[PDB]
Amino acid sequence: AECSVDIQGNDQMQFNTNAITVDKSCKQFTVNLSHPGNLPKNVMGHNFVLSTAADMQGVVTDGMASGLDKDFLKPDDSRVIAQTKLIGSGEKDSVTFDVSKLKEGEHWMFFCTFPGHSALMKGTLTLK
Ligand SMILES: [Cu+]
Repeated sequence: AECSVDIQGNDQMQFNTNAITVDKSCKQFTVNLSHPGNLPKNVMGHNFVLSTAADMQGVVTDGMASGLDKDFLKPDDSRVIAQTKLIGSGEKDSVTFDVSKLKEGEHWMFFCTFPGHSALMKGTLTLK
């Protein structure tokens, strides 16, 4: 592939990767998220959520208060660069966003906002 990445989150509360790079040549970048586990999304749900390193704690916290039916995401949360839905076993979702949204010199994290998962399910995205 190119200007896309495949990410898996499993039954062990892990992303398969902790670091993503995006080609500064890309206008747009795609994240394809899957869940190769057997647990359902209300006990081991995963989403792919991207923000700067410094907004990460805020988005996680309010994502928790927004609740399962809202994908553990605050609706139209302005800190969120890109988000998928919350998925569980056997499910998938992709998200495409404008690379232009990565300003140069910022630092970005991706993570799951299912309560508790970010302690393990987090990783770095960087502009390549
Ligand atoms: Cu998760």
